[PDB]
Amino acid sequence: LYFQSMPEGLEELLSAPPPDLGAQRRHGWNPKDCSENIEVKEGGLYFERRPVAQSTDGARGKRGYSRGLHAWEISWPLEQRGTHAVVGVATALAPLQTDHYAALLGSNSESWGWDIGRGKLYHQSKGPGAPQYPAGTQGEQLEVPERLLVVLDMEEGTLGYAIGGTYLGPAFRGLKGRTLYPAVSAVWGQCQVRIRYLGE
Amino acid sequence: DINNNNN
Repeated sequence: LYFQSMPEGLEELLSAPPPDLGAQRRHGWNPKDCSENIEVKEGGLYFERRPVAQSTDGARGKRGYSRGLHAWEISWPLEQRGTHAVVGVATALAPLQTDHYAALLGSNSESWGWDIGRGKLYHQSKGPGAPQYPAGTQGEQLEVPERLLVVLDMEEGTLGYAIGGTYLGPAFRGLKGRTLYPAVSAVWGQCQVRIRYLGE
Repeated sequence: DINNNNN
């Protein structure tokens, strides 16, 4: 159970003075690596998805991580999530667009995400039946507030999340040897999704 | 539409 399982150094990372806006931009959304329907704003700190019907649209972070601890806060208003809002990571090979509404992040071998609307985990996931996260809720869905932390531990090869400062356990394992970028996939017209890189 | 998109 939960925080007993945090990556090494996570408390320290979070307690330190946060990266300045320069560091946040360098690790933020990549205008050169996002859906053609997404506009990156403030040099990486957030993106806005154009109101294009029958489209799911993703973005990757500018920086891919293969070693060490990496955590960033995602801020995504609850009224701007729509039918499919997924938060996680992707390799460089994961698709960033499809032409219908779907859980695009985690629907293939190149991406891993949490459906913050339904509480399910998607990796290589096509049909119904994806697992619930976090565990230990007796099957009860945990609602995800506006802000959540995404925590990638490339020393252990895990991805996990935190709400309200509380780490919810590893969601995915077996990530070592890969180069992984912050990622989301979104369907809501004019949604604004913010990324705040915290280290390391 | 359902996702605040213009059809």
